[PDB]
Amino acid sequence: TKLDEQFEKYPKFEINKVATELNRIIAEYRNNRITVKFRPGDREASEELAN
Amino acid sequence: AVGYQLLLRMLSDYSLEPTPQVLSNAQRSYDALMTDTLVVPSMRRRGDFPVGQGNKYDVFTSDRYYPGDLPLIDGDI
Repeated sequence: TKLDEQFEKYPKFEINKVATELNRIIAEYRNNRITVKFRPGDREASEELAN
Repeated sequence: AVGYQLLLRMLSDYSLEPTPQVLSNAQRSYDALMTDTLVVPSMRRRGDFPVGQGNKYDVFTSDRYYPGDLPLIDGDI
């Protein structure tokens, strides 16, 4: 506001409290990473192909 | 208002007394005059009051605390 011929601004304090669960989920993923795995079939040489 | 106040001041010169209606009219005129010259100073902040991170004191405004004085360009206090 003008506030006696000036432009003092409103105080805007930020207390971030929503990132805790996001950090927990990210740590949960990074503790157990997953990747692609190929499973063999019912053939004579599917095991070597999968390996 | 000025005339009524001046009359109230000079009534005692001629050894007179003011009737209540004159007093009421003078009071009303004085209130009307005093209405037109209001101030309402609208006090400012403290001076060490923190300025929140929401105001972006890193890039938008260089200072991180409330000034407490009129900023300028060259007078610089």
